[PDB]
Amino acid sequence: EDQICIGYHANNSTEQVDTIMEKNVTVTHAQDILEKKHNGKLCDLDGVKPLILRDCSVAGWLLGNPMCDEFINVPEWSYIVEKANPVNDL
Amino acid sequence: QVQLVQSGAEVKKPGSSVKVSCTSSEVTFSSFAISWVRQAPGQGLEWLGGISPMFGTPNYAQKFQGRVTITADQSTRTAYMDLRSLRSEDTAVYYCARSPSYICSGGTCVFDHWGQGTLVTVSSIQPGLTQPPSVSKGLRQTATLTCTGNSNNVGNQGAAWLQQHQGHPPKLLSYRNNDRPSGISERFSASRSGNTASLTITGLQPEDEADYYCSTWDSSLSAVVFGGGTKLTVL
Amino acid sequence: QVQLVQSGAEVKKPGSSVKVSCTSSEVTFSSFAISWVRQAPGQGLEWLGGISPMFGTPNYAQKFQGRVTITADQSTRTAYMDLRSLRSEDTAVYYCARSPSYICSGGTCVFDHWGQGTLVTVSSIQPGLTQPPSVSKGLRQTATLTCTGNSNNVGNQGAAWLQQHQGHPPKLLSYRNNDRPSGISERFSASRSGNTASLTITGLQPEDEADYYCSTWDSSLSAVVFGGGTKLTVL
Amino acid sequence: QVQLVQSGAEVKKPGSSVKVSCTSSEVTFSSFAISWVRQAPGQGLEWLGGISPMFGTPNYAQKFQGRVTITADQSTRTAYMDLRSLRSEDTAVYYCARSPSYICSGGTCVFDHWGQGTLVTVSSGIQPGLTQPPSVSKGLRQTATLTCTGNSNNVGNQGAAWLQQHQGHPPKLLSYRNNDRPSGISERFSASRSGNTASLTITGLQPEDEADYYCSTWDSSLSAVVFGGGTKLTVL
Amino acid sequence: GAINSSMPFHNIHPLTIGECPKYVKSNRLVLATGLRNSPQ
Amino acid sequence: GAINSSMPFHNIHPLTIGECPKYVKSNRLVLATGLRNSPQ
Amino acid sequence: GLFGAIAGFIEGGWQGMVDGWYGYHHSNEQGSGYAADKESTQKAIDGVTNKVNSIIDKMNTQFEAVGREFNNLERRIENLNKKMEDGFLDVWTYNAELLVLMENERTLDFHDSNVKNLYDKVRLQLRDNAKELGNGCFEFYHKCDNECMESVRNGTYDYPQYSEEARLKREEISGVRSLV
Amino acid sequence: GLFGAIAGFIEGGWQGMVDGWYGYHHSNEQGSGYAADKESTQKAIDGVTNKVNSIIDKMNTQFEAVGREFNNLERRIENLNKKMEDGFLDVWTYNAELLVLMENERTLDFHDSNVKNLYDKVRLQLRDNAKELGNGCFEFYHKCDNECMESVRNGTYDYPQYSEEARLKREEISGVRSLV
Amino acid sequence: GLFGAIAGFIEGGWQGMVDGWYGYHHSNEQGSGYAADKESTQKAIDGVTNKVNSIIDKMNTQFEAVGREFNNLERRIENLNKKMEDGFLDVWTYNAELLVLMENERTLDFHDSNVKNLYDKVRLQLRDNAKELGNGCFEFYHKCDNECMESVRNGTYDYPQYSEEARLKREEISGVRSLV
Ligand SMILES: *[C@@H]1O[C@H](CO)[C@@H](O[C@@H]2O[C@H](CO)[C@@H](O)[C@H](O)[C@H]2NC(C)=O)[C@H](O)[C@H]1NC(C)=O
Repeated sequence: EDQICIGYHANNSTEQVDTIMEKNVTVTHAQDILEKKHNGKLCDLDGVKPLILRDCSVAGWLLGNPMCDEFINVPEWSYIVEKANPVNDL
Repeated sequence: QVQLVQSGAEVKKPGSSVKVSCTSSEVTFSSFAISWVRQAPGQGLEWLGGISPMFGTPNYAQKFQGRVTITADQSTRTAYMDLRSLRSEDTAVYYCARSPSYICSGGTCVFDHWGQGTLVTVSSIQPGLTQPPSVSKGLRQTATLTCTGNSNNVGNQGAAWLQQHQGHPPKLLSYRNNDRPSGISERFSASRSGNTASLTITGLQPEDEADYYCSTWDSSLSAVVFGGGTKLTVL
Repeated sequence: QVQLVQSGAEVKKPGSSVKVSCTSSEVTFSSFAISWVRQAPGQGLEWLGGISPMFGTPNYAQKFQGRVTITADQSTRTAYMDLRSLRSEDTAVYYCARSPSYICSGGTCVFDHWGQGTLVTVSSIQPGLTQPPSVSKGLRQTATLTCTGNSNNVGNQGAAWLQQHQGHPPKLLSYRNNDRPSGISERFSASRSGNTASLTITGLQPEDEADYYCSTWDSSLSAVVFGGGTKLTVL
Repeated sequence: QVQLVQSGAEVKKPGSSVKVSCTSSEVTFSSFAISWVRQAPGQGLEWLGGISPMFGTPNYAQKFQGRVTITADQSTRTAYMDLRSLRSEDTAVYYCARSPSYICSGGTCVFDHWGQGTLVTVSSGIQPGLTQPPSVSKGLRQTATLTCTGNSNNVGNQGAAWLQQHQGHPPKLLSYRNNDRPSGISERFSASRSGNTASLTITGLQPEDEADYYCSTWDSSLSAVVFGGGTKLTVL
Repeated sequence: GAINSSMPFHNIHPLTIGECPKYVKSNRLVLATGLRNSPQ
Repeated sequence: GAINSSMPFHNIHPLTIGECPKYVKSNRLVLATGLRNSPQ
Repeated sequence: GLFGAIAGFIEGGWQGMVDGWYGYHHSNEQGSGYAADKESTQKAIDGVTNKVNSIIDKMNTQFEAVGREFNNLERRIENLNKKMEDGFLDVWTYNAELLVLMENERTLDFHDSNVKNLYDKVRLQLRDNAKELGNGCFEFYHKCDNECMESVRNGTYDYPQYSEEARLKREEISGVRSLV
Repeated sequence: GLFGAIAGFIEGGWQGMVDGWYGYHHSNEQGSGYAADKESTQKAIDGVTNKVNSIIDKMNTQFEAVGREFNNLERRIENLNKKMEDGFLDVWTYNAELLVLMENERTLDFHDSNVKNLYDKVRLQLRDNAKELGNGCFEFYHKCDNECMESVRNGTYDYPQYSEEARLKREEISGVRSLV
Repeated sequence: GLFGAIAGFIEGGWQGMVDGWYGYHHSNEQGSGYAADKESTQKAIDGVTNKVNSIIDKMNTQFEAVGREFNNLERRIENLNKKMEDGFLDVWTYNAELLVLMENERTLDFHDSNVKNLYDKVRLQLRDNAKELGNGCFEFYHKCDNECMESVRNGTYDYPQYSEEARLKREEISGVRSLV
């Protein structure tokens, strides 16, 4: 009449995982390890501004293109950001 | 290392509730119970409640049994304290602290990691353990600070000790069984004898002179328990 | 994605014997049971037998006990039918058919994938389930097709449905538990009531008129049985 | 192939000590028990004792019991033999044998590979346990049968393994305890045991076959490896 | 864009710079931690 | 320096020549062979 | 699963148990109710947590990435550059995908022992003081109150203490007394 | 294997059971014979199947190989091109070669479980209404006819129907009765 | 961990069992004493020895890097060369680590069942004839001397030889005599 069971936990959980033998196994508890999101902006790398050359090419900047004036002498940079097909090359 | 990070200093009107939150760097965050512990201007520590992120069962201290609601979110890496029915006795700095235990339901609830604190002000304490408030020993001498308690709390669990310099939030100096964490310098013997436990400091220096709190789980009071405090004064 | 490809359409004198071969697309060939299921011109379906390719052991229908001999080469992933002593009765199109279960010996032996067809002719009928021969309901109405049996088949093992357009081989509308394959639209729901299984087709459309066969394991014959057929007509 | 390489040819005087060594190529040497067997000029094999490298526990023969201490050094794949109060009748060649058995303590312990041989000469100042006949002579291309008899504390119970030994080389293993032959060995060499006597029959006798052959196993009563007398097979 | 994370992996774009999570080409990547949740 | 070894790996230098173990950027590589140890 | 506890004899989980991943339900004259075996739920978590931290620690020395640029008439060394990165990102994707899939299978079959072995501890303590009922569950021959349940739960039950209580019962449900 | 069912206490498999991987054999006053646990061979097949399909689907993110051309004075970037392509075919050969090797170990031990976990299922159903003969095979106190067998087989045996019958036999092997 | 034994119900190993990995300890009228099970240690070594040589064999085709010399204005394929070799040396260093980490888990668990399967072996022989004492150890009913220990040790004990002897003891420490 008096008695004691052993058992395991169960819950309102929807999230499922895979294995070599079982696909979509529902479990009580998961943990993603995959980043999927970004902010769509160019940012600093640790308080150090990049160099967004805008519509110059590197060559446009170094040779001294009269369109590339606002770059005539630049501060230190984290990284450089050339465009796809920069309008102001040679 | 892990870092907790808390919300901006809120000011509030008696009656009107508050919600304050903290968020965790570490990915394995559903494995560690998170607690909320306030410190009203001056005095000493007090544990409101705590949560297991993994399971989301909380438990509270009775003083707040129905007033506060604390919960954690799994997806973002964050926990919340919802202090309803605010009033004047409530003004404090509120720390969120992580216990290495996955649940906060017993001795294993020590506090190895603390947030930087959220001051909550309302606009217009009884310690459960017993420490003298002022031990004062000389440079290069040894101090032994004592927490004393009883079978419900200290006498079954034992205790974790904490250090608190003015300004900074508290750092853990011993786990509940007298092991020291990584950082802690190798001259802080924790110990325990029956219903009283003693953090023994050897070779004092200016650094050491702060406040010291013991803590444990009271099995009768169904909650976390702190001593009053002990200001160490080196001289 | 699987592809069962049967063989050329051999045509023969009486007494002579045939060896048709279904050859499976897929790498896990052994794990799924293959059945052979002739259809004489104009009439419905009849199971000859079927094999567990992995275990070898085969199952025949009382009717073909001594005559047919079916087996399958694992190395080449192809299944074979040696039918013997064939007179003119034995003229038909001969399908091989994939079961989702590993061996063909019970209610779970239903036929989810079918080969393309193998017309054997011979130079010079009896259903096991009850199916109205005709059902005629008007365009965009809803339909209810019925198959009845008894305790040794639909009673215990339950039933599985099949659609067949003129010319094409049949395809599976439902499994024994009436869960629907991916393929099939949601207006083809099937269920069952004791010994009388029923597929309800809702929102009738030009598409839908062809044949429908129910099928089950009958544990009193050790055999797969089919209903007579039933031509649905949209009107 | 695994290599076993042994200490140089040491030359000592009465009463002194020796420490002969032996070093295994195989990285996995921790798991194959190593023995030290000797033979003196113009004689047969005598098991001093052996060690499991994995566990440190050695087994010795009564003969040398308190006066020989063999130990393995896991770290460097090296097994050490040293005996004390060494006198004259210890003038021998000290071979070094591996067994596929992890410990040397029963009929499992049969010797698959041998070291080159460490000679020891005491510069001044044997009785076998198994029965082989000493000589058997058989004509070219025939069939030879070599026998090994024992009692029941050995062959009867543990089984019995055979060995070949050419004048000058160490001995290759011909059969395992359990009749099975190892890699190099031609189907010409068939081992077998019936009851308390073990017989190795060799078909198609060729000039190479001519050497001395030893059988061996464990004796329950002596807690020791036991070799037979050796039997020199000739052919022309 | 700038990526934010503690996660071991990301799938935004292969050519990163800085101390980043590690590019993989997957759409979904979840570890199990709990029990099979087949209740009752 | 030359290496005289039967271990399957090393961590001296990537540009070996000869019949070698195979370079690995690691500094410790130890299999278990035995059981979990203890005092009783 | 492999060990045959979860989705095995212990058919389904209890929703009523919230405090932890594994535990005991009981019933007696006073009590009835759940109670999680935290200490071993705790040991399990220490594992699964270390597992995540092991994988992060293996994935900081992946193949790194920084950028390079190519002339129009060097098109085929451009290619070689591309086959390369696209070789390496084919390979770390497989390693990620497969590691997760494998370590997922092991993690699930880990929980399946945690539960079996908990059941076996209760068992070995209680011997013939209790009737193994077979659906994950024991019923006692001797009545065993809330204070005795903890003792089973915290793993310090005391066989000799209830022996003659229990074996009076065993002795009589054997109807051996029915002979007088 | 790890679970000790195959090549264990069950001392070899039965040739005579042709129709499935795991199962029962029995003897009663009625008869004798073999019966495959089709059910649980099917859960096996379905898992070993997902396994081979799991592999395949992972192996089409394999490094795609196309070829390039180099003259007589680009010799050394021709080498770089080869040291790469060999390099990878080693990385993927090792990967196929080991993944087969590791899922071979697992499969065989998976079977070794399925069996143990079948033995134990029966054992919990019949409890002390049978003897653990301890060679894989149970033997009943109460007589167990062919209908009874199906019950144990399909897993709906019921203890209480046969207890009295059983604890007359249990009662009397113990020669308690032998005090007349 | 997984299987229940090592660091489980058999609390702690023995330092006295020097000759082998698993084994027996007995206690009777004649003596007390330890005795390693060689048979099943020797089988475990076979399997570990094979594991060690398994790896060794699997990395003889592993990526070998012979160097290339590079120019001043070839800087950006010099780099491509450096990215590649650093690439492969990361991929194989990962592999070699992860394989060990994985094989170590498997190996420690291999012992864990080894022990348990031994115990269950002893258990299935000695049935009713002995008490499962619940800490790795059995006490017999019938009093069993050295020659009879061996049989259990070498798995050829004989139940129906000590039956009466034992079940005279069961018959009495069941208090069944006490009614006359
Ligand atoms: C496993 O569950 C997933 C859950 O997403 C199923 O994914 C389906 O994927 C297709 C895209 O090809 C979607 O159109 C469906 O909506 C998804 N289904 C559902 C219900 O979410 C997937 O099919 C499931 N089965 C397997 C074996 O992958």
